Amino acid sequence: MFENITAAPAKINLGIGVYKDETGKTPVLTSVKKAEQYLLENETTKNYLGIDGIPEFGRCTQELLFGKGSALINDKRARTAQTPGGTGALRVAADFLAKNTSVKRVWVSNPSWPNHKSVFNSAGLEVREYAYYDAENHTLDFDALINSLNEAQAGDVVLFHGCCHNPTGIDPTLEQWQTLAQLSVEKGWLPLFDFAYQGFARGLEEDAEGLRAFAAMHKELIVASSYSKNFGLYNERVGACTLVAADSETVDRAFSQMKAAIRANYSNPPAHGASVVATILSNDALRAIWEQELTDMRQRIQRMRQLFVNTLQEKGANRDFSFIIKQNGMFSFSGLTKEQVLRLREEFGVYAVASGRVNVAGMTPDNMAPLCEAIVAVL
Amino acid sequence: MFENITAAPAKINLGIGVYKDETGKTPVLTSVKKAEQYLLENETTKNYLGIDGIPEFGRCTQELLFGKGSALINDKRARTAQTPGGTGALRVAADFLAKNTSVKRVWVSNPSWPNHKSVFNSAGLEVREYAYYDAENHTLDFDALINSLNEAQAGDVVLFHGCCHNPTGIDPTLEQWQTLAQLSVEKGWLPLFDFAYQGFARGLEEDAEGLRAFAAMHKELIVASSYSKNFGLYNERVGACTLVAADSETVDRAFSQMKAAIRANYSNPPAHGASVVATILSNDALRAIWEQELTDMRQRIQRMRQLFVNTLQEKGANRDFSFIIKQNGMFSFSGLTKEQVLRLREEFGVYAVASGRVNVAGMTPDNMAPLCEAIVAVL
Ligand SMILES: Cc1ncc(COP(=O)(O)O)c(CNc2csc(C(=O)O)c2)c1O
Ligand SMILES: Cc1ncc(COP(=O)(O)O)c(CNc2csc(C(=O)O)c2)c1O
Repeated sequence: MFENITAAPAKINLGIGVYKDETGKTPVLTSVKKAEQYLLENETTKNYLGIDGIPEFGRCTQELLFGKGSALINDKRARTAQTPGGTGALRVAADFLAKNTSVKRVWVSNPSWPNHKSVFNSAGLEVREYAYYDAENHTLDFDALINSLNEAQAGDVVLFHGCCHNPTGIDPTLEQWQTLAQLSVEKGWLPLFDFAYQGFARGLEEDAEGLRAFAAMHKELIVASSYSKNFGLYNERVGACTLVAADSETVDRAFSQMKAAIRANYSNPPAHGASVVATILSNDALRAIWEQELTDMRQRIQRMRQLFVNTLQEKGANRDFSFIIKQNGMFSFSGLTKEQVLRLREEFGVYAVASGRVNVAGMTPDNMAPLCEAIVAVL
Repeated sequence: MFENITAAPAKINLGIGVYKDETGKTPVLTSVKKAEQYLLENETTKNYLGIDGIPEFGRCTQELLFGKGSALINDKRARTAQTPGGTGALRVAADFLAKNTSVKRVWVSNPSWPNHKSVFNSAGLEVREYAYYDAENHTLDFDALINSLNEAQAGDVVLFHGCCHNPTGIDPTLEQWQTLAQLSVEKGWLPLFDFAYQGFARGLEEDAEGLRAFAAMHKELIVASSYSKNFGLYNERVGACTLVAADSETVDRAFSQMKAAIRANYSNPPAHGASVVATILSNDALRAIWEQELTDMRQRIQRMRQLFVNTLQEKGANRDFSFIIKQNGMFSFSGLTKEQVLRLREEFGVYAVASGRVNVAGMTPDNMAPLCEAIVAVL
């Protein structure tokens, strides 16, 4: 059966995918440790969660996404399933859409996270790309984006990164999100928000502005969110798939099929990480400690963005890198070519992805001068 | 998009799906609590696991399945991916097979766990049923099983419950497993073992006899195993998908595509529960405490089987229920009809599934007399 299977395709780490602190560690957040000790002391069973996971986790997720007092929440228009990470939320969404709707195609930005194509194709959905990145101004090529998406038909899904676009760190402005929201309603797209970095651009509420501008205009949308980065809970697989429909009767009926797609995949979701999140978000004291830890991560990344720009200038780059200051989250394109990236790895032991994307959170005050010296050497 | 979606289809609890102790609780195992405290004290990161999860978890899983010193292990013929439960292992297997092989059909016993059909159909695989249960002798209808499976073509998958068949509690004898192993090689079936109850029939090693008789005869097989019940880790989603091929080069190449199927589903697996299992299995002291807790569960179930038979006789059933003593694991068919089960629920508040399957682990010395009185009333 297996004998002819084809194999699947495939000093400083800026090619890393997680946050690192100033010491180069990815420690467990203190709010998380305190929550884990509470769970150790208080859990009395590991009995299965429901298919959609812990109710409090869903409520706290919808409040983070839509805002407390949102009409979507008051009108009971949203249902949330706790999932194994943001990736599990995207796959549950894809399997739900493939089996229960006429969707055939999902539009993803060029560039995006490479796993988007794999997830949607796994569910039998085609992936099409829309333009996104203006590499001369290192900005959002909004006109190209809109022009690309005019090829999208009514009933196609359009995927939007909610904030901290991966890999570019370039997000729509609020006004651009409002223009996209209007266009999406006019063209009949189903928005799918991928929200893996809430809190890493400007703040929890600010980072949800774009999603909330869409939610104000749409009857229907799906959000695949992740707590991997903003709780430092990567390996516990903590995410959510939130389905929104015009009204409670419709969302409840549609969500029953989302639960069927979960049941046929992994049955019900892993409790530990989500219970940590629910414990933190629903407790005033733990939530305050966590919100500050997230602010500390967001601010450290901003300090590294500024220190990277300043240091490249001090090391004689003689090139404008100011675009780095304005970009959001852990990732940016450095503007280096694939061969410069290869040179950086081979000659200097500095590791980035071939696109030139770097994880700014991999930078520290200690490793900045050698990193920048290496980059200047390959310009 | 969603407005026309069709909804998905759907005193004493013997309809429960988990183990209960003599007090009717499903507590966290003590070995698990001790392991969780060790993890709280010692984890310094939640950084992502590899796609296939924790290496020690895979090694300890292969030793439980195949035996320490197995040729399959020595020859590096098996690769294990940690998965979100037994269900996640079955879905990873199904998606791997659908995308990478000629498999179109999986043969499942009639009866089985109802979620088997959902999982395989989700991956685009057809499910066919083979005969299994002789309801007059309350035994394995071996001749019917073999006759059914003669319709299976070379290259079809045949699913076997490794022990504690769900729902019947009726397992092949060793000699029957050896006959099936031989037949499977002759007919070109790919065996898929579903092993959710190792340790609940006779013992860890005894319960793997059938799988090991298959492994001795086959170049290729897949095992989807679960630690939900034997570690009481239901909601932490702890299972494994083990791929076996003729040799290391082949299994490694095939496993690369199994990892691709995981990456497109949930990316990488949840650490907490699997790390508990690896911590317990790789430590002599914790493993001894856990093995005794499992023996205690297995023995309590056997005591309930005996007490149920004896009590039905004392309460005047006047019918042979001795078959219950010989069946394995938490489940048995009581032999009650769907209407007797409905009567039991409505008139007596005793809850079983419509097939008449009961969870013997839901029985306690305290609830046995009323339960048996209720059953006698509906005969
Ligand atoms: C846009 C987007 N979508 C989905 C995901 C998946 O998140 P988790 O499944 O890890 O929660 C992520 C985060 N997953 C991820 C891990 S490393 C990485 C990278 O781009 O390096 C990405 C993301 O950035
Ligand atoms: C034969 C078989 N295959 C797969 C599974 C899935 O196990 P987990 O996904 O819960 O680990 C199980 C256990 N899942 C399960 C939970 S309740 C239940 C039942 O039949 O009541 C079954 C099983 O018995």
